[PDB]
Amino acid sequence: TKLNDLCFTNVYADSFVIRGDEVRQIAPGQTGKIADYNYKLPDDFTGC
Amino acid sequence: EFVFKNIDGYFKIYSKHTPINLVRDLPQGFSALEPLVDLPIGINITRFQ
Amino acid sequence: DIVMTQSPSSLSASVGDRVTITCQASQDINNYLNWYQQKPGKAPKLLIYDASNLETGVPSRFSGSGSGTDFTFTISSLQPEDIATYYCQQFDNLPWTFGQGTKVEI
Amino acid sequence: EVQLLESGGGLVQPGGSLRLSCAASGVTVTSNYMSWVRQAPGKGLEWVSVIYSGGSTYYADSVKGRFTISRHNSKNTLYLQMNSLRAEDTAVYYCARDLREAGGMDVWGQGTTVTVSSA
Amino acid sequence: GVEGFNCYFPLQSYGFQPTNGVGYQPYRVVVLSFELLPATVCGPK
Repeated sequence: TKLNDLCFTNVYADSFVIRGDEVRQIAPGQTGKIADYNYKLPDDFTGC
Repeated sequence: EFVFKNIDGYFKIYSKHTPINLVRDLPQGFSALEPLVDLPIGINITRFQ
Repeated sequence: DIVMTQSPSSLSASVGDRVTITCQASQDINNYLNWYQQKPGKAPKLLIYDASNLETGVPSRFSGSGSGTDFTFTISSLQPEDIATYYCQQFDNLPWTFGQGTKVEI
Repeated sequence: EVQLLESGGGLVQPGGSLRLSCAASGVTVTSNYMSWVRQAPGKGLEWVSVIYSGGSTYYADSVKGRFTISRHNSKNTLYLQMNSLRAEDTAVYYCARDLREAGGMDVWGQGTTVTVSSA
Repeated sequence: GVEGFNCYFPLQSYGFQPTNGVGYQPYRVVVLSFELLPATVCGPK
């Protein structure tokens, strides 16, 4: 909600292609395989 | 004219481009150095080549 | 989640009859189903992986096929060694739940 | 050279602590996939837990907080201490060197059963 | 350089085939991950 009026320092644009069912696997607590080898996602992932 | 310096974290370079009719070392007069680039680098730089 | 509702669980037939195993899945399995031979009381032994390639050692009397919703396992030469429980497994959608397997006993 | 031996198992009571362990040689548990799986009597196989490369722990639904996993490269061993057990936990457990998706559980050992009977 | 026991093919392929269902379609993802160091990004509104 506050994205429209919030200040950000710098961005990293990271682009890739995954499977359709792997999109819902991107969630804190959900299981998956991307988080370890293709893209590192911390549980405090500051991004969108 | 180039100014190489870091101010308030931001690496600021002020430059000035002009044609001249040079006669000696440096002329007697006045000319300012308007800003061109202010890159927010924010690191400590001590040496250059 | 992908769950398979395999109708047959324990079928009994005479010696020499064909063995046809069908394993239906809720969602589409993309060339990603396996067929094992587990034997009465013994540990499972994998025979067919990736739905199309044969492993060195598997007898020629076993065949597996399928790419999508439908998956088939075929045994033409019935032997007493084939009395076992054949399982269908989907290593496709996390979590990779195992199958129940149909038990053939002759 | 390479070998995965099993240790532990018994007749622990529900809610009673026990220690299962898989000792590996020839691989590295910390920086490679390895897994533990159960097989219930009269039922098919059931996935339990995995250890990945990079300090990422993933468990099943029923063993999310009941098992405790810890790995060591000194002897290449994986340990799971299980406390607050349930009666249904009686089943044959295996430690496996799962290698992603190229045919699941291609290599098998012996496997040890765990009975959680009150007797 | 040979396949067999303890020696499998190093690479694996994503299962994108025509028979795949709706949930197995390729989704392309672009992620803007924000880090702090020099803050040249603000909000339009």
